[PDB]
Amino acid sequence: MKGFAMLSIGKVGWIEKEKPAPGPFDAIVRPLAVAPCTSDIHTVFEGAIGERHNMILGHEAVGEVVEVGSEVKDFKPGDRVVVPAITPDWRTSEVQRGYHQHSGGMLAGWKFSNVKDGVFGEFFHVNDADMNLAHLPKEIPLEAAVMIPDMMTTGFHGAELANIKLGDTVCVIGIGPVGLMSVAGANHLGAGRIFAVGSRKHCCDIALEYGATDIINYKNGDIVEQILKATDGKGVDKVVIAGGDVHTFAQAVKMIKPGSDIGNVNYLGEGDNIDIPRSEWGVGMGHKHIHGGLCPGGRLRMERLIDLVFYKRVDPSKLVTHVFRGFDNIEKAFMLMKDKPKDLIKPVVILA
Amino acid sequence: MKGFAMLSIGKVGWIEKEKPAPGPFDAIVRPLAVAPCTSDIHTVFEGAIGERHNMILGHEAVGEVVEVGSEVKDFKPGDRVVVPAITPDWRTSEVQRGYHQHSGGMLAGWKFSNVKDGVFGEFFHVNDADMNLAHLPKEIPLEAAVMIPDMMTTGFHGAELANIKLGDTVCVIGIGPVGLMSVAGANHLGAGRIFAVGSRKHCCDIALEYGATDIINYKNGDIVEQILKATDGKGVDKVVIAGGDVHTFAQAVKMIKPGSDIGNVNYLGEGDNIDIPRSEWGVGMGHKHIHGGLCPGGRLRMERLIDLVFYKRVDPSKLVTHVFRGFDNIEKAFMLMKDKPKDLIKPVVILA
Amino acid sequence: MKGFAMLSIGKVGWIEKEKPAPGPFDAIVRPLAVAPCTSDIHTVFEGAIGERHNMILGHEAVGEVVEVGSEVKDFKPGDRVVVPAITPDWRTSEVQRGYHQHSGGMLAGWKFSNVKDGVFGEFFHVNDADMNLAHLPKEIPLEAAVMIPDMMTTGFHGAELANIKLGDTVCVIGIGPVGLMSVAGANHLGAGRIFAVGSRKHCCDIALEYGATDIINYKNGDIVEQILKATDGKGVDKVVIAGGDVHTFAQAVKMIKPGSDIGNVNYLGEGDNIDIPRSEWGVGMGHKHIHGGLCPGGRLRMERLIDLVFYKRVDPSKLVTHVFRGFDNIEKAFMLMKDKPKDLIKPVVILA
Amino acid sequence: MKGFAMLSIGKVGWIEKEKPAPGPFDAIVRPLAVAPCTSDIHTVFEGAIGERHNMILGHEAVGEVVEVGSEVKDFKPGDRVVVPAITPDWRTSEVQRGYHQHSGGMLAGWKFSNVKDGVFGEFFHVNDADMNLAHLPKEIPLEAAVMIPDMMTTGFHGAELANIKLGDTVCVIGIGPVGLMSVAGANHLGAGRIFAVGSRKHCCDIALEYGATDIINYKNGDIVEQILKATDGKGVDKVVIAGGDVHTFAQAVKMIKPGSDIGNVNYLGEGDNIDIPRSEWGVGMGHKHIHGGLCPGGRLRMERLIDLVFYKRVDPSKLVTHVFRGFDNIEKAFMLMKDKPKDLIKPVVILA
Ligand SMILES: C[As](C)(=O)[O-]
Ligand SMILES: C[As](C)(=O)[O-]
Ligand SMILES: C[As](C)(=O)[O-]
Ligand SMILES: C[As](C)(=O)[O-]
Ligand code: NA
Ligand code: NA
Ligand SMILES: [Zn+2]
Ligand SMILES: [Zn+2]
Ligand SMILES: [Zn+2]
Ligand SMILES: [Zn+2]
Repeated sequence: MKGFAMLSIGKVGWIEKEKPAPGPFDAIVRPLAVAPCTSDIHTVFEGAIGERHNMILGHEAVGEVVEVGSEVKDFKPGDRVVVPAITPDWRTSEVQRGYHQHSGGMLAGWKFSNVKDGVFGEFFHVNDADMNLAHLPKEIPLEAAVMIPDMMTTGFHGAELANIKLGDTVCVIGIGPVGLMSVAGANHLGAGRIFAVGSRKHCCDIALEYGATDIINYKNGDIVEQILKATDGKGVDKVVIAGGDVHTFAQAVKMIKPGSDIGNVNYLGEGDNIDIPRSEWGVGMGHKHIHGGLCPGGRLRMERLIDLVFYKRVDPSKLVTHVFRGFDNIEKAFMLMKDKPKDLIKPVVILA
Repeated sequence: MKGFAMLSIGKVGWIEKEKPAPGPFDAIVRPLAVAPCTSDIHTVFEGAIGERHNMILGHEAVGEVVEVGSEVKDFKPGDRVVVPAITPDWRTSEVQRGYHQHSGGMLAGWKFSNVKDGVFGEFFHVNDADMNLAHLPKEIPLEAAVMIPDMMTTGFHGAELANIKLGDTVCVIGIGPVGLMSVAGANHLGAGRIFAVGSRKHCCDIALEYGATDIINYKNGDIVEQILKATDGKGVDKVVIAGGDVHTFAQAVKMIKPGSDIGNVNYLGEGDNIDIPRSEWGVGMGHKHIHGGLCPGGRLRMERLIDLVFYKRVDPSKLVTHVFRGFDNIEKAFMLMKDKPKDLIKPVVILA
Repeated sequence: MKGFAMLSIGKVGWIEKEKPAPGPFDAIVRPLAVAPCTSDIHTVFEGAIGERHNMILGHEAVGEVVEVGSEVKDFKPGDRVVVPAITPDWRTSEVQRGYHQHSGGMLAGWKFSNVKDGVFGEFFHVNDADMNLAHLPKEIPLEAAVMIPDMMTTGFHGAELANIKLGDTVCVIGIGPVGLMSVAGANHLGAGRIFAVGSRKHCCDIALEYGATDIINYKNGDIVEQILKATDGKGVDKVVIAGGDVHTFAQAVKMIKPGSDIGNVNYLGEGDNIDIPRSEWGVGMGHKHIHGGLCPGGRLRMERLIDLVFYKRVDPSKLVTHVFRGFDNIEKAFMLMKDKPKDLIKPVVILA
Repeated sequence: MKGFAMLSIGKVGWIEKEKPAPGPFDAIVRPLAVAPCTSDIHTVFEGAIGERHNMILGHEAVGEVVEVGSEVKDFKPGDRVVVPAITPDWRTSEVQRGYHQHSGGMLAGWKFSNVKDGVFGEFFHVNDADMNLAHLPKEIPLEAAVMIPDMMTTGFHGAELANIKLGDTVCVIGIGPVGLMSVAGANHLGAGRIFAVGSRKHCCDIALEYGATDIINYKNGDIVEQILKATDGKGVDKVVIAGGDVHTFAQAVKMIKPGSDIGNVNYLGEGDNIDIPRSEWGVGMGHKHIHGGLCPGGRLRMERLIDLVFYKRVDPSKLVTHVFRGFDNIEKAFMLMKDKPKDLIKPVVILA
């Protein structure tokens, strides 16, 4: 079968691979709709998580089950499924400790396009179908559904990690697709005022649509100073980091009140260190809690997010700015994430 | 000054009292708008919290500050304010332990119409103005603003106590004004499917507007059996109790999954005991956690909720079904909570 | 093979059963040391969890692995293991939402002597060996080790559920072996003053050894009134219920401060309802949170508690008051839990 | 009156100051025993929190109340009291948000020797006596009692911030007096194995007495690799940072499991930034939560810790390695903290 792969750091292309076969608890799935992710640009071009060889890329798919192992009970060939980007091994110590994302090691719940061939292939393999797939309701269109595996779970996790309480004033730094979902997530965890820091007009407009109340752009001066002025010197209660770089944490610390939470979901692609400023972190003692976490996955997380879409709590379709057709256009869509035009949030390729 | 009071158990009427004077940290406030509460019906007619003598009723007001003590810094005469129903003494052990609602004893943060003359007077006294009052933005109409002191804080607290997580299926039992705010709260804390248990047409319609997906009317059969049928025997994830009686807890336990939370905010007016069914509670071991809590108050809670209204997260004006003009209509408005007509949710009295 | 079984409600005896065989992920284990539990008295004689027919009793064992399935990686024949009383199916929805105790339904993580033949047999079956067995260090004697599967995990869970904070004043109601572990648990979760409610001299003496500061014997007065007197009317911060009956919760509510937690681990064997007193529960609003939960199990919980014993944090050997040898004494040891002589805390039977 | 002061950065000496007078809610206290702190060395010699002019030093005292304001109810002249190092203004927004340590701004609950004349004077001022003093039981000697205001509360807070769960393997980095109390705190919060990182023999011996199981001395090699070797490559569950410098955080991240907590209580005296290593932090996504917080204070915290000492949970007397008498020895004791001889943990000066 054909797949679109990281050949090595800095190099992508189409390769031929054996079609995978399922173990007793697994499923083979063919993609119906897929999307590319900024994360794959960090992995391939920055070597952010080390060298790889002929690794099929992609970790955002809606699919059709085509084969199941003998012990799969809840899925059968023909079933349309939402495939989470995180598909843990559920029988590990990390799961017993409450961190399925790190099942088998740090980040190891994230298999596709990290430590396993991803979804940009004629077929792909899902470990533990019954634990790691969700049925797709017919009422949710493919374009919307493909935002669930990663964009929605990750953006919402940013809000979760930021420990948002009812009425909190929140700043989301970074309003690409993840950060837009963090704006939506903050709104769905009861935030009051929501600042969104971004620069591209279309992303700022969609941030308002998802519940941002204040757009903060760099043309009006230092963004920390703008947020301090806007809050009468008080700062914000909670910060979500959904973009930027290793230096964004310093900005979050400077804009946030003592006794607070910074929730990072950005994959940091370069730089040896994240710098936390000593004085503004209260010389070690300001209770400015710092969190940074990989998104939840598995069946239940998907079912929860599916319900949010089904019951019209969140409409992730606004993230999808470009749609193409056909296997060949996986390459086109991927290259769009690399050189992002000013109108891009997320591309989707429909295969069926 | 005139006030509308609990004369003793079973008896209300107009009385004359001395106008209060502030201590150094206090404010005297004149009401601009007030509302009556079901809780005062429990207190007066069921004697649910003991005997009282000539206690001015009411604990829901927006007002104008008319006098402040010498040590008040943040409020001045002329300021329009939202007055929380709960106005704690902030310098107590219970505050140091994190429970301002019980500062000075169980329920003792709730002063107005519990242990102190309430807001149905020409003036009323607010202890610790700087800690208890919040500024009212001019943009919020009086009718909406007077839903903030009690209805919003209490309904939202039901959702908070219910430990709602993203995508949870929630049942709110009781959709009077508090329950309607619990539906809104559940929506704002990331609930997916939301069942609302009620039978009055107008209340049920407003529940849908606040985010209820399913209305459960007891006239169509045992509400527990309806919810189990609707959830294919699985039950709901979390329950808010915002109405009913001491027997409602058993219903909550029977409809909820093991490993779950029941958040009560209903003031229970009668009955020796709340009965929790042994077998359905997992013979002591089902992790069906039971919570019951007085609403938060103080300045910060009010400011948080004012932000939710200001930034258009929640519109509590839908609760207001009757608007009366003039101080004398307090009596008429109160007597409507006693004999609840089917089109009533909450009355408001706007003062001259 | 021979096993000691519940024949039906009210009847026990030795029976012959099929020696179990393991699936690919399971182990067959022979007991090296076992103990009987009060819970099996509730199940057999009170019918507390329904009828059973020929169900081998017991759920507290250290064993020797004798056979493993083809997919078991971490355990081999000959390995000495601590077997948790709770051995969940790890691939369920309840596990994905953080409640392994209820995997597959309420209480369903507790298999042995609930929904599966227990450990009082020549052999028994452990589902998912790699997730549900822990290696026994040679330095821990068998008599101590057999307190880990249930007594330590349950008693400690009571303390966990009680949400103990450093310096809290705690009351543990009931000082059988579980309650003695709750006293120890409270001590290792930072309690200051610890009241222990009991009246049997040897249990009271052991309670002092595990950290109780005050013994509360009902013969000296109403236990709630004693605790109120001792705390100058303030009550206790947190309560663990580890014994008593359905009426013990009312005592906990009456002795505890508003804004608090009651952690129940007692298996309630009789009575329709647990009565919560309406007035002393703050008429629905006192923030007296009520918890009741089945003990954790699985491998990781066992390893954690093994560490507590190995590193000399807790010595559970003090619970063991009778040591017998051989299968012939399982029945004797079991009947001691039915008819509790005054010197008894927990018997252990060591097998050849 | 005389006091021992920071004259300016790098300079200390005795100065004359006006004897303070109390407001209505305050007390004037004369010290009976005091201790110096490493924090004052950072403040004076490193200029860690900026310039000061004639600020009396010291924030650890047991005292005799000599004067109270007219509104003080619970304290009177003659009363012996434990004075917390943190004495918040309790009537602030930060208190309503649950962070009394930051009442009136970051670190502003810590007044003595930060933003207020400290305890190394003939008298000192305590704001809000009823909220910020605790009675000293006669059964606790002065030397032990003077460990409660800062060493116990801080060290225990490190363990609290580290989110320790029963049986967790913990590493405490730094075993000066605060770190020794973190060891004791970890022990009290249910830790299993406890590593203590330190090299001064007497501190290491005392660490074992407080519950450390393993001493890790940097002279034997990279402490991270020592910990990885000891944990079979698994890392520790939780880390407390109670010493070191800005670079210690990187060590904590490298030794800890994904899905974990680092609780810092070290006052960081120099260095612009705390560097968090990107790769070992899971490229932003490892769930290695970072906390850094000022100790709790006020009356309730002191009463909690007094109970821990009174009921013989923790004996802080082992921290006191040097006792002197008289004001003339405050300077000597202070200079011990700068030049740390090998036998020093904490000095105490008894004044009465
Ligand atoms: C699965 As990801 C690190 O791209 O959110
Ligand atoms: C202040 As109330 C008990 O009526 O929510
Ligand atoms: C496993 As049990 C309910 O006896 O603690
Ligand atoms: C009050 As301190 C910063 O020395 O622990
Ligand atoms: Na109060
Ligand atoms: Na302060
Ligand atoms: Zn991605
Ligand atoms: Zn009310
Ligand atoms: Zn048992
Ligand atoms: Zn200090």
